Amino acid sequence: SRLLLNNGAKMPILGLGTWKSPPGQVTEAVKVAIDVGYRHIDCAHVYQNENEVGVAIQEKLREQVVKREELFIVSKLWCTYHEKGLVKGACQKTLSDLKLDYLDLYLIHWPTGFKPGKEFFPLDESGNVVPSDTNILDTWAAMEELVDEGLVKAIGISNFNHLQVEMILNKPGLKYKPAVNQIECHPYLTQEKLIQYCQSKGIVVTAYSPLGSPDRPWAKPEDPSLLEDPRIKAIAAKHNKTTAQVLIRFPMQRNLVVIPKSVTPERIAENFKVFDFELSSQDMTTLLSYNRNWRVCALLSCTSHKDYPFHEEF
Ligand SMILES: NC(=O)c1ccc[n+]([C@@H]2O[C@H](COP(=O)([O-])OP(=O)(O)OC[C@H]3O[C@@H](n4cnc5c(N)ncnc54)[C@H](OP(=O)(O)O)[C@@H]3O)[C@@H](O)[C@H]2O)c1
Repeated sequence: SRLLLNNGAKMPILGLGTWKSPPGQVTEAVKVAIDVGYRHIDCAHVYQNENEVGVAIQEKLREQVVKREELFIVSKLWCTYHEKGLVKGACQKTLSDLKLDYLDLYLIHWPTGFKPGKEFFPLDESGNVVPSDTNILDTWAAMEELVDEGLVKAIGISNFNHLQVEMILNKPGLKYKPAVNQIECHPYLTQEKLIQYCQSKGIVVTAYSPLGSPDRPWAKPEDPSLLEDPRIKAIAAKHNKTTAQVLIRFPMQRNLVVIPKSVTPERIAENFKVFDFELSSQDMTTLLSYNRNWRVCALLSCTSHKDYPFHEEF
């Protein structure tokens, strides 16, 4: 139910995601998740709902349903705060909203830095995203000093390709290794090379968008659906489970942490019932064979950023 991180701490293999969780529904969603047994919540400043997540975490701590040490709370540093001087301030804002005094894990959300300001995606007059001239190594040094300050227990990365991870691992004077690389992963984008790489380096991998992110704002307008894939429905029927429960169990058997998002009380409960069954090795191989290198999250407005992660093979 928990994986060991390089800092000695143990991270719950199942967590609740909160991207697209409306402020008016996420407090209830998080309260319900904690009642159901969830101990790991995935957050981010850019989701614009950390205040409302924090209300839920506070209510459950006050009720003594959980101790703080039992909870594993994750947030992420947005691209407009990559400058060395802004990193502490971004972290502190998140800590306020969440009403916590430390984070368990703090991630660099994307390797790309943007111009600092009030817009999450600052645009020029041609409407292109304005980059910062910062680099990955300077932002990492700022994250390291968050640990020395006691603001966060562990630091990691998100959406880094293997060369970008390499770059941090080879940093002269590297003090804290990345604990976690959080990346998109499901049967259509299986990530076998990047997962072999990080796992060889002792970096834990967290699978985001495990259900294919059916609610992502962008179109595909209609088209491909994991929850509705008839081959994946077959594997679920055979186990008397739902296809969502199969999609969540899949990354767990590859030793990944997984963070399905739901604001629906019955689905939050359904998504928790994945510890009591086992996919066969035949099932696992079959699901891996469905890979079609299809990304939900390609950050398409930054495709010419100097640090865009998805031009490399893995
Ligand atoms: N680091 C990154 O760049 C990054 C990027 C994307 C996502 N993430 C993290 O990963 C989390 C999960 O990814 P995601 O939000 O893209 O989507 P997801 O977890 O793949 O799917 C979310 C959608 O699936 C639905 N759903 C949940 N359980 C279901 C079930 N049992 N049966 C049928 N439908 C179900 C949800 O509906 P309802 O909510 O209506 O129930 C929601 O519409 C995010 O919230 C975020 O925390 C991180």
